[PDB]
Amino acid sequence: IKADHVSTYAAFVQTHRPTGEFMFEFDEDEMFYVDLDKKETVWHLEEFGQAFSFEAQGGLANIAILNNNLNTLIQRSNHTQATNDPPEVTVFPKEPVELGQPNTLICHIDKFFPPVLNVTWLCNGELVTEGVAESLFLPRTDYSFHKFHYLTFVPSAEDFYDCRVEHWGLDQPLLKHWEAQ
Amino acid sequence: RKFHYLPFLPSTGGSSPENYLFQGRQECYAFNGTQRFLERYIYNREEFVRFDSDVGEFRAVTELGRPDEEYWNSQKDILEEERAVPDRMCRHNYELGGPMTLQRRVQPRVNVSPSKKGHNLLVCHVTDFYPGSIQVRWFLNGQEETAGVVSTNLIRNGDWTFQILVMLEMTPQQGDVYTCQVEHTSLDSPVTVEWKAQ
Ligand SMILES: *[C@@H]1O[C@H](CO)[C@@H](O)[C@H](O)[C@H]1NC(C)=O
Ligand SMILES: *[C@@H]1O[C@H](CO)[C@@H](O)[C@H](O)[C@H]1NC(C)=O
Ligand SMILES: *[C@H]1O[C@H](CO)[C@@H](O)[C@H](O)[C@H]1NC(C)=O
Repeated sequence: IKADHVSTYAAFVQTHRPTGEFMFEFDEDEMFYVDLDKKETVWHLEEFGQAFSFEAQGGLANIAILNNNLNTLIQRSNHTQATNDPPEVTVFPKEPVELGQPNTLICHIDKFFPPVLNVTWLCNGELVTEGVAESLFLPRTDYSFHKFHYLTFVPSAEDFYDCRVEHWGLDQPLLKHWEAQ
Repeated sequence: RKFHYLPFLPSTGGSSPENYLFQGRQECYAFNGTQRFLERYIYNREEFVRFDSDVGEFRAVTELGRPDEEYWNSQKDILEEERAVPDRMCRHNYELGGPMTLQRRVQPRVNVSPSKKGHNLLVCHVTDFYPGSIQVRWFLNGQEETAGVVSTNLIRNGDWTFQILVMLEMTPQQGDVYTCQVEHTSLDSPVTVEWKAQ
């Protein structure tokens, strides 16, 4: 759209799992969002928050506004629902992998709709607890969505990881496999 | 000293199991000190209405958003406040965000590895940089290398760092000095690292 840089408040509201979110984006990377339970602005990078604040209420407000709007449009559309677009999923390291050397596995989930997911990591079969983090349901240009699931690990010699992912656009819970050479 | 925002507009007519989504985007686009604003409203993937500063008013992207257009455009106070945004909200945030956003600089880490037997490759693994604008170049004994090179697409880690892999085609001779070279808005002097085979 002939621009140098792009800053957008994107926020959605839906009737399922994520009751809806509200955030800010600067060139496709997410800056801060508003945690709706905790009623606070959460800054993606530590230095962001220590640089400037943002009124948590403003996002709360807009979320309420959009809750409303949802219902209006539930009307003038005889309750129409789009069909579920399956996720394209890749998994890759954050740093170059090497022998017993602290690293992070990234699980990028793309091109899906709606944003309702169950995502878990499996390490040699086992479900991982510690080491797991994750992005918000990020909104896309094309009104599809994508997410990042993060896992920290040490590159063991023989040792595999699968990124287990459930979404309505599937029925096979899809796992992308991953390992070193 | 704080990020400004914009209340959304109420829709018209307010007065796997089921699922409905409603999205709203408020996008600022900056060019040469210029600023153009775009407020769109999506129901379930279908963008139905929208405001473009460059148009000056709303357009019904699908018949689904016809009721909003008619109402909103016969509302002088609404219009006048949309038009203001390029200068109110957009300017404020763009200017406020600057140092941490526009002036963000992250030194990439560079790394060179084999990967061979059983073709023959040499990955130059460049991790952890912002912004994503980067140049990566190969040299054999000083001299550039076009043929045999594959750049992965730029890959967003989504924690405000990018990653990239540029592998080269291999034919190791004897005293070969193979240099990977990177350039980025952060480091002024172009960082390089190399490889031999003995
Ligand atoms: C929407 O409403 C109209 C009422 O005239 C009706 O013809 C139609 O069956 C409804 N659509 C659906 C998908 O139920
Ligand atoms: C998520 O997990 C729960 C487990 O009870 C299941 O009922 C639900 O269908 C799952 N959702 C998706 C989108 O796979
Ligand atoms: C932005 O700079 C361009 C040169 O690329 C020039 O045409 C113009 O003076 C500037 N834009 C506006 C809207 O004045």
